[PDB]
Amino acid sequence: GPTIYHAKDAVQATKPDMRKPRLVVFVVGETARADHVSFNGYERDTFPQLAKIDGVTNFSNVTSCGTSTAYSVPCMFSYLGADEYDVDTAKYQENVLDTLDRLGVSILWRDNNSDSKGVMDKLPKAQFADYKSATNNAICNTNPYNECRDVGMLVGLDDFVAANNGKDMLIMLHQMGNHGPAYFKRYDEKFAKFTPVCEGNELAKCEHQSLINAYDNALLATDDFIAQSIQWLQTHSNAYDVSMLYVSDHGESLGENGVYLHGMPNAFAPKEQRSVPAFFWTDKQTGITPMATDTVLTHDAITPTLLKLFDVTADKVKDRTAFIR
Ligand SMILES: [Zn+2]
Repeated sequence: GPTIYHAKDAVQATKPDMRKPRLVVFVVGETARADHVSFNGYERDTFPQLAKIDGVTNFSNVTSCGTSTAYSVPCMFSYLGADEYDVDTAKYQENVLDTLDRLGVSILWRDNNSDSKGVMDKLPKAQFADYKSATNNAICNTNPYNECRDVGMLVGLDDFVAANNGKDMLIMLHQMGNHGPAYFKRYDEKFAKFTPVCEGNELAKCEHQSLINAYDNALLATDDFIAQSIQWLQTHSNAYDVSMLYVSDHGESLGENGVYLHGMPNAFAPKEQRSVPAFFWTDKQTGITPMATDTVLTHDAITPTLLKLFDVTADKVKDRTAFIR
């Protein structure tokens, strides 16, 4: 089909041959609720590793585009904004990855969730890698489900950096994260802090506290994955300006008014399905300044954030609020 462009005017103001190349990891999260984040007031410390890392910003007021992976993920990378976004014709629209690629940024998408929901479809197939099986993911045999773990996506990223030495790079890591209903399968035993847990798919038959426990354990694993992503970036901070962005695709209902899981239409969806966490980290030397933690933000902020991270300006999102200055 056709491509309708939105950033043909886009210009990268400076190039990696004149200033430090930039290296960004964007963790595309899954099913995480803002109100179960310690930083947002949650009673449990669900992000203990992130709490110890300097330079992390937590955003307390972020609303997802929609309530499902298929709806939210393409919107996260869209130029159109939630008001004009259409899930069925996103495939015909230039998205922010298309732009950054055109401007010379090396794009990599590793996926331990499903796939990019069409976002990577215009780009060469080799730039997308499936990390849901043991063919690519070296960390799948740590649990009785043989489920591949998000941290497996970090393995061998030095190879990608070496292959693209001196270039700007954007790496998407699409998490399995807190995907349900089987929250108990989403984390290895070392993250089983809150017990007992719900261990079946009939969620309404579990004790509510056990359901919450499994969900919170899954967040601990995500805290770990993000912390290790930051550590990996840190090892490249001499040669690259390094940053990490995390946003979840949507939240999750956990029994409130008897509603479970997600995917409800936006018109009727409860707040829990759209209130998501977002984190930003950057190294001391990058000169990137986060917006105020309580800025009213949505998934619409992702595209101008990614453009700003690579010194690109596009008229379409000129004045649009981002996660960063
Ligand atoms: Zn999802």
